Amino acid sequence: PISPIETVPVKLKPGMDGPKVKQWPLTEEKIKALVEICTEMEKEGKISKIGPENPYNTPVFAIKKKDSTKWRKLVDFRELNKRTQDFWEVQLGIPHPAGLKKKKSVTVLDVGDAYFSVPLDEDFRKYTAFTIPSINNETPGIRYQYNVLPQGWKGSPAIFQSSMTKILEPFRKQNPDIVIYQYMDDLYVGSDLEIGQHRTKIEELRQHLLRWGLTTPDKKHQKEPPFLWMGYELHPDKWTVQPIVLPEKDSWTVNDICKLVGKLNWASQIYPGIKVRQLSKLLRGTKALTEVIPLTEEAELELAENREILKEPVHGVYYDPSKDLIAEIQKQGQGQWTYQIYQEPFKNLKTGKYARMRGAHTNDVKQLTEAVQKITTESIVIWGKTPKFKLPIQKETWETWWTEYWQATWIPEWEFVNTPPLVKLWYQLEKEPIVGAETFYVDGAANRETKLGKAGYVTNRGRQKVVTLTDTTNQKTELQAIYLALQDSGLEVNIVTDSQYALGIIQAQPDQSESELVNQIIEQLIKKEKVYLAWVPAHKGIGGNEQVDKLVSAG
Amino acid sequence: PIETVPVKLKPGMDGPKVKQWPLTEEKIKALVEICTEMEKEGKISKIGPENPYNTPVFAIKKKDSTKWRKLVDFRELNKRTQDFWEVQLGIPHPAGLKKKKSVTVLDVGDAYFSVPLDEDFRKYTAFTIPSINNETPGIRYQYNVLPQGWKGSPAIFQSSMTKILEPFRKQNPDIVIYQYMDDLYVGSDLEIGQHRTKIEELRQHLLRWGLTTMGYELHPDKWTVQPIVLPEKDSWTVNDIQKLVGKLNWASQIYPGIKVRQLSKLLRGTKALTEVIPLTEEAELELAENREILKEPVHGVYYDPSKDLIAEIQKQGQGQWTYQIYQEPFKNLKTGKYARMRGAHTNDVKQLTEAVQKITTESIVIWGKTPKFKLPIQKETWETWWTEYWQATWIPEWEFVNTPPLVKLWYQLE
DNA sequence: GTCCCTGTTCGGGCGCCC
DNA sequence: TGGTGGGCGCCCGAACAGGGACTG
Ligand SMILES: Nc1ncnc2c1ncn2[C@H]1C[C@H](O)[C@@H](COP(=O)(O)OP(=O)(O)OP(=O)(O)O)O1
Ligand SMILES: [Mg+2]
Ligand SMILES: [Mg+2]
Repeated sequence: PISPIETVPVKLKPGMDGPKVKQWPLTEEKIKALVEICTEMEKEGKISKIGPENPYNTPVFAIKKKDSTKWRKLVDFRELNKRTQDFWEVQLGIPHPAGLKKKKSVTVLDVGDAYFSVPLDEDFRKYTAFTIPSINNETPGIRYQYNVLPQGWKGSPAIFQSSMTKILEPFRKQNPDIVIYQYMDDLYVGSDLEIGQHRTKIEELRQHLLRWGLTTPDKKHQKEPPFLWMGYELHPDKWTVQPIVLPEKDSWTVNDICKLVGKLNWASQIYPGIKVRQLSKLLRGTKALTEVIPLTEEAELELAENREILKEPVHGVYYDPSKDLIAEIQKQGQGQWTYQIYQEPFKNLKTGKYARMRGAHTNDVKQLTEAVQKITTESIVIWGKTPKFKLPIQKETWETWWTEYWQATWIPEWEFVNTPPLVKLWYQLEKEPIVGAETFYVDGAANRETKLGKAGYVTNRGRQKVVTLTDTTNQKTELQAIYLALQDSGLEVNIVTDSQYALGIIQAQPDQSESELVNQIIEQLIKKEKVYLAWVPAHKGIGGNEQVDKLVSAG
Repeated sequence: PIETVPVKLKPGMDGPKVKQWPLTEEKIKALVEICTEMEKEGKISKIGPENPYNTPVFAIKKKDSTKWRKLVDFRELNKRTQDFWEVQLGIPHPAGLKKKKSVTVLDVGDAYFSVPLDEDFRKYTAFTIPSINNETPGIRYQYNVLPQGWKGSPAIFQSSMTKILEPFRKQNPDIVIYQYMDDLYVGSDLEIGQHRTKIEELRQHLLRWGLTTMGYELHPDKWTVQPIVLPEKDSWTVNDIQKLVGKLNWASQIYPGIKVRQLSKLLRGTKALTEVIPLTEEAELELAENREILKEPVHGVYYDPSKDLIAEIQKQGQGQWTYQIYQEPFKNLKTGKYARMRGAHTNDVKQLTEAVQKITTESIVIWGKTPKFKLPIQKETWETWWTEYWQATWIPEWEFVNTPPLVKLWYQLE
């Protein structure tokens, strides 16, 4: 049937008119599917024939559905979508199995031809004009328009989603303690009622649904764990993901890769310790989806590592509100992290990976703080509260960091976990200048025009060096000078620089960098026993800034 | 019916389209309960996805209350709303408010639901309630009455507030009452307790009109400014003088009177950092001039309402925070401190947001205008948590900055 | 003004769901 | 065999947005 619900008023964007686009050629197979679909739809008044009043047209095609038997009638409304008013979308995100709590009885329902059971705005119908070509000798052929939502229009999903929420609203009011996870037309329904009373209630629901024009065929999961839902199989006490199959190409290409990472990321919600850094790296400069790319030895290795970890049998559990959310995080390499979320120790609710790199320069304690951050927002979506953490980081390392860092930062309630690799600060700047350590006055200068530079130092003990650099920048020369003083000093040293830029980087205590130069510096800072870095305004005659500035200005 | 008042957006500007951010079960439960009620009273109506607009919502748990407060972050919409601010408001700012013994902040936001809101504007005040684990799509609403948090609301309701208050002000001319957004600021030079009795008296008026009527006990006269300050020392090292000269060179952009030359002279040569340098009597005196030049208050700084206040904050450590408020750089209008529990469990984020609520509150009291904050924190950290600590009915614009480790060393306290 | 360097946003491809 | 839509996720690269430092 067609839902007796009222339509959602839509407009074209101002000054714009509906599409005039020629039907492209369809397979024969597909045309037969189309008229089969179109004449039954037309009989039910979901589409109705139009004539030469309708100047418009937009191309239409079909593809097989998940059951591969049935055909889906689509429409390429790319042109019309482009000219349709905006919507505020209302699907805010994607329900997760780990968010379900245990229910005594469970049903999964799907709706017949969902979109096609929801009416389209009368005034807009005209722009949805299409035309089913037939066998070129028997028919022109037939030209229809939608009186219901088309599968391909920008406005359909949001309007269906709104209307379903509208439609279910009354049932939910009557039944505030039956839970209906509503994803487009896919309903998860759970209760704490015995099987046969639940089943009664399911029948009230289908009839409520049917009274609003929504048919529920079978297609209806029943006394039937495991339930197939939203990409998973839900068993009474455990859920799992439907098996993931990674490709097995032997000449991966950008698209092969982009889809390899795709699957792994999908996978990481339940498989611990998935990593995609080295793989993701390959994706870098390449300019075409097709651009075939050779694996790096480490991406090669990474992939092998993920392959073996998927070979393992894993499940998840359902959520128990009367119990803590716990999140434990392990450090991987290369700014990569894994977490696992649970309430009982070796029964994961779900897992995940944070690997994103924010910043040219950073260290492990910042990243760990970003992993915590992300995991918090995710928990708040899925469970609507915050987890207690288990971080591989000493209370001391944190307290040090939080005191040393000029920015506000905070990690919610947590506890240390002896699980290496532990997260540390890889070196410490002194707060006071070091007694009995050679004082280095460093500086750089670069000719903006020619890109030629000098970097060097004068020390208080009488030594002075200048390095000429080529193809550099002011900042680089100043980072270069700081690098030279580290190279040419003992385990303990004092460095004076006139460079906020460079002073701000090194102060932030990075252990990683995109900059090969800042890396080399980080290495030296780790080797040293005491470093102290003080700043001074430049070109103010504050020797021996006076002095080393004089040495590096032959530009 | 009370007549509807035509309200526009600024020319060239389209209503807000900001995505709702995730809320806690706690919060959604509240929002949903509050909202169905507002809907029952006709204040807001369900809307669909063809309204293109959106503005985030959440809730706060005011004081130790069992009552939740809906808060609709409206600063986008407000930015884009036509100036009643200027074109449709005639409010002088009560300069005498900044000087009252005690000032209490009442939430009169509730009185706004009495006025209907221009039919044609409604679609701009749209907002969406989220669901846990996305069990459903978002549930969308829009206002029919004047929204709390919309800058249009005080302007539109101005007239009627003046009627309602007129009698109370007449009898208490020594009491100054100032409105800002959802907030009524009420100041007395009464001794606490009689002041407090005056506040419950004002609430008795604001009840005889309905319907009905937190953040208690400001004292605009217990506030004070934080100077830049210079260390006192018996022996000074190269490093001391190097830090001294650096601090002043910068402080001189604020006080152009500051001089450094003579102290720099001591830093001739290329000396070890820890070597002690005796202060030649002149430089020993130059440190006396500057030490005083810092006392004479910053010259030539005039408030311009047609510019935003800027607020820079610095984490000073051990619970310490410093702020400055300016409109042009180095032209501070006020500059202060904000200390806190140096305990074991100091929550940097909670303090940051208690810092911005205080600094805002002052700015409103002094200029009737919200400052834009430059926050020394990461965007994500801040957004993950700040509403867990919000207690104000208003929300200031802000932007996040990674402050140079230098700028902190200047305002630092001895 | 000019160069740098750094941060943000946005959009594109892929994944998953309907 | 392709050729559609909306949501969320992840990556990556573009456009900006600033600050800071330069020139004579
Ligand atoms: N590839 C797609 N393109 C556009 N819309 C889609 C697509 N896949 C699913 N949808 C939307 C349109 C459908 O009405 C709605 C329900 O999906 P689905 O249940 O699998 O098919 P259906 O409900 O339309 O017919 P049925 O399920 O009875 O075979 O999801
Ligand atoms: Mg269906
Ligand atoms: Mg320099």
